[PDB]
Amino acid sequence: VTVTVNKNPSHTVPSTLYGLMFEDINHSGDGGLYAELLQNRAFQQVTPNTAAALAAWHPISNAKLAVIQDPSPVSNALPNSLQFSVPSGSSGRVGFTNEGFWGIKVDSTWTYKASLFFRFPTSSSFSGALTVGLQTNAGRVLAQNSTQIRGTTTKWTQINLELHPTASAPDVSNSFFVTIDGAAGAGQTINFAMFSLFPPTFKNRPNGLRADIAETLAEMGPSFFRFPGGNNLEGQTTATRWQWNATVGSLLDRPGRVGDWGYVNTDGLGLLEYLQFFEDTGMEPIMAVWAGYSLGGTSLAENQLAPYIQQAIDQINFVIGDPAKSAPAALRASLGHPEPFTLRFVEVGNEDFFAAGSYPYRWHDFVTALQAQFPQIRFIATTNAWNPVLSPVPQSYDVHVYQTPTWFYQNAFYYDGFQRNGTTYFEGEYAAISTNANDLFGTVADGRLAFPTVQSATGEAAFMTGLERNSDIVFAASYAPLLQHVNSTQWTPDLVSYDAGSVIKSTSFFAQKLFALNKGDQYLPSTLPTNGGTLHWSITRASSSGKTFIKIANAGSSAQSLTFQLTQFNSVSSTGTLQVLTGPETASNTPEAPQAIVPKTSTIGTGKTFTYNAPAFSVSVITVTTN
Ligand SMILES: *[C@@H]1O[C@H](CO)[C@@H](O[C@@H]2O[C@H](CO)[C@@H](O[C@@H]3O[C@H](CO[C@H]4O[C@H](CO)[C@@H](O)[C@H](O[C@H]5O[C@H](CO)[C@@H](O)[C@H](O)[C@@H]5O)[C@@H]4O)[C@@H](O)[C@H](O[C@H]4O[C@H](CO)[C@@H](O)[C@H](O)[C@@H]4O)[C@@H]3O)[C@H](O)[C@H]2NC(C)=O)[C@H](O)[C@H]1NC(C)=O
Ligand SMILES: *[C@@H]1O[C@H](CO)[C@@H](O[C@@H]2O[C@H](CO)[C@@H](O[C@@H]3O[C@H](CO)[C@@H](O)[C@H](O[C@H]4O[C@H](CO)[C@@H](O)[C@H](O)[C@@H]4O[C@H]4O[C@H](CO)[C@@H](O)[C@H](O)[C@@H]4O)[C@@H]3O)[C@H](O)[C@H]2NC(C)=O)[C@H](O)[C@H]1NC(C)=O
Ligand SMILES: *[C@@H]1O[C@H](CO)[C@@H](O[C@@H]2O[C@H](CO)[C@@H](O)[C@H](O)[C@H]2NC(C)=O)[C@H](O)[C@H]1NC(C)=O
Ligand SMILES: *[C@@H]1O[C@H](CO)[C@@H](O[C@@H]2O[C@H](CO)[C@@H](O)[C@H](O)[C@H]2NC(C)=O)[C@H](O)[C@H]1NC(C)=O
Ligand SMILES: [Cl-]
Ligand SMILES: [Cl-]
Ligand SMILES: [Cl-]
Ligand SMILES: [Cl-]
Ligand SMILES: [Cl-]
Ligand SMILES: [Cl-]
Ligand SMILES: [Cl-]
Ligand SMILES: [Cl-]
Ligand SMILES: [Cl-]
Ligand SMILES: [Cl-]
Ligand SMILES: [Cl-]
Ligand SMILES: [Cl-]
Ligand SMILES: [Cl-]
Ligand SMILES: [Cl-]
Ligand SMILES: [Cl-]
Ligand SMILES: [Cl-]
Ligand SMILES: [Cl-]
Repeated sequence: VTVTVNKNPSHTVPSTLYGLMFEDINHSGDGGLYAELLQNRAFQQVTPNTAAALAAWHPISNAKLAVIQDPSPVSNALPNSLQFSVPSGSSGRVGFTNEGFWGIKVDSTWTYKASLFFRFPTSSSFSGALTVGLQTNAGRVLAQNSTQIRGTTTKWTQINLELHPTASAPDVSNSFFVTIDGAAGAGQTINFAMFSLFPPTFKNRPNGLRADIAETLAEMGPSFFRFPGGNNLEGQTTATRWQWNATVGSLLDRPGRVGDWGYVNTDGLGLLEYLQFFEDTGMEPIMAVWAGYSLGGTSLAENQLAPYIQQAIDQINFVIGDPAKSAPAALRASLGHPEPFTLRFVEVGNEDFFAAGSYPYRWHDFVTALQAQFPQIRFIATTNAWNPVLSPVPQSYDVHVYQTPTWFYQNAFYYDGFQRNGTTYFEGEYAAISTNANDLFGTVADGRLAFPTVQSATGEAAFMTGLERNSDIVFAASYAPLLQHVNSTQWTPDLVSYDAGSVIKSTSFFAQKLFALNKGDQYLPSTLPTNGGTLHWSITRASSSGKTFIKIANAGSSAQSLTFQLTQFNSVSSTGTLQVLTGPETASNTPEAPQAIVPKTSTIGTGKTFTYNAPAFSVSVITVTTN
């Protein structure tokens, strides 16, 4: 096919076009991006005197463990303690282990920071060392540190010790431990709370993020981060919704919450940790606020909304407010960040097409109040576009689609027929999740993708060529979900997978990275692809350099050739770069073969006329200079 490129740009490509969608799913927060290594670190939101309260915790030797509702807790936000007792007639190391989130990576080049709180509920004459460390799950110590404690310590006391392993472990089958000498400790009871173990973090931020995951997200070149949900924003009930103010300040004041994916969230990854990550990566937020609906189906009545509207104003003031003018803005300053953060976009709710009966008054009342406080923010509606009719008129809508790979190439012209009437569209969640059109959300046996495939990535890439062509009205787009712990999964496929030790970049990750890193600010019109065909392309140009990015998705089973005609331009470079992602249709990156499918980069001859043979199931980028 001959593709003639117009030397005259039609529109500017928004700076925000490609970004990330985040919620705590598949242990993407706790156990994922948040660097904390201990699971169930503070017994948040568990029922005392149950086995489930002791999740991830195990005795060493004859230790007796129970999670209790502490008559004197370390904080009212953390009402549960671990009650540790050593039987009389004991000797040798006695204590407990934390198995982590299906392991702990022990690396000799890393310094770890361990901490815990303890007290003796009854004053005793105990005198001896409290040792913390890292061991193999077989029981051999890889790193340790200790401090002297006394049984007269009846007040809650924090212990802070560093750990230096000298060996890396051979695998991630390792545990954190806390022990005393069982002879010195025989008959003793100690209450413990609020445990923590951190590795070195991204940009050395206190309470920060896991470095290999954070660097992988930065490598994609994203322009925005949508957070904190997603379903995980909404709660099962009004009482279980995400609340900003429960995620800020001391870890002793963060109660945690049961999220929407079966596990407790510590809220250790809270609002200030998010905002610091954006500052550290150059991403801007698309921040959601809770809008009066929860996933059990309850809408708050219109006359019940006012306190929830004020809580959304407080959340925004924390991000952008003048510290002299509000308590939340003064709180951000008191936490070490008096400058406001960037915030241009706020999403009102999540998937309110499920609650469209009440969204018109929830939208009206939230946006009337929030727009008056923050005239400079763009508020994004979450119902289906224009049905129901909202007031005030939304400037933007969030559109989600999960479909087959074939649907994505067949619908690359989704936005071409939309009116240009001042509304912008956010593709806030998309993915090709299954080859089964009639059971998309089923099992792997019935066509669900365990991991993205070359087929799914090339379909998504065809759909993305249409997002770019229509970027006069499409301002932003994010694959979802972003992250997956391979040992605790509620949804597949996901963009980036990991275990306690390593990260797997999917085919879909490489497609997102190829699109986001090779994006100009000028859209160059070209010959239109066939509407419903397998072969798609989009051309953009960097106004300052004349770098010209030709993106080509062949989502079909046969090779196709393209003849590019750039004879309108004054000058085209004699050479260009080629970046290709291709492989067998059903090939995936997996924990067993994590680099099965990776892009190949080369340099090719180009000029005003050149030909490219797009392999079956491929995503290609050709970069030339034009003026
Ligand atoms: C920008 O341009 C867009 C596109 O033209 C405008 O979008 C239109 O907005 C109006 C409201 O402002 C919508 O009108 C409502 O229409 C429904 C009937 O919907 C059905 O019929 C439509 C043809 O009329 C059709 O477009 C619809 O298709 C959509 O939904 C289906 C699935 O549901 C989907 O398959 C399609 O792809 C579309 O997504 C649908 O089949 C009608 O019931 C409404 O009447 C109620 O509300 C009005 C106004 O308050 C009231 O007077 C009535 O009494 C009643 O209460 C209402 O007319 C129209 O559907 C939108 N069109 C599309 C394509 O979405 C948009 O308004 C423009 N914005 C600006 C800023 O100008
Ligand atoms: C995050 O912030 C949200 C707000 O955006 C917080 O949620 C709000 O929590 C407050 C405090 O719980 C709650 O306000 C109370 O509503 C209660 C239940 O309907 C009222 O009973 C209560 O009035 C009493 O307490 C006030 C002081 O808190 C007194 O000033 C008042 O006179 C009342 O006093 C009686 O009751 C108390 C016992 O509480 C007693 O000491 C007195 O002697 C007297 O008997 C409050 O007004 C809000 O309704 C909640 N708002 C929302 C939107 O949910 C949330 O808790 C924060 N989370 C964290 C972790 O900090
Ligand atoms: C045990 O932990 C202590 C407390 O973290 C470590 O002591 C710190 O070591 C660092 C690096 O030398 C110093 O900057 C801190 O000032 C020390 N703090 C205190 C309070 O002493 C000690 O290095 C650790 N020991 C081992 C063997 O790992
Ligand atoms: C976490 O998941 C990983 C990846 O699936 C598991 O490691 C695999 O385990 C199976 C079953 O033993 C083996 O056949 C594979 O060789 C393992 N793969 C890799 C890449 O190591 C791991 O066992 C899981 N961990 C826990 C604690 O369940
Ligand atoms: Cl032709
Ligand atoms: Cl022209
Ligand atoms: Cl120009
Ligand atoms: Cl039980
Ligand atoms: Cl368990
Ligand atoms: Cl043992
Ligand atoms: Cl015993
Ligand atoms: Cl006993
Ligand atoms: Cl030691
Ligand atoms: Cl020391
Ligand atoms: Cl509460
Ligand atoms: Cl205020
Ligand atoms: Cl398919
Ligand atoms: Cl399943
Ligand atoms: Cl075909
Ligand atoms: Cl072929
Ligand atoms: Cl020439």
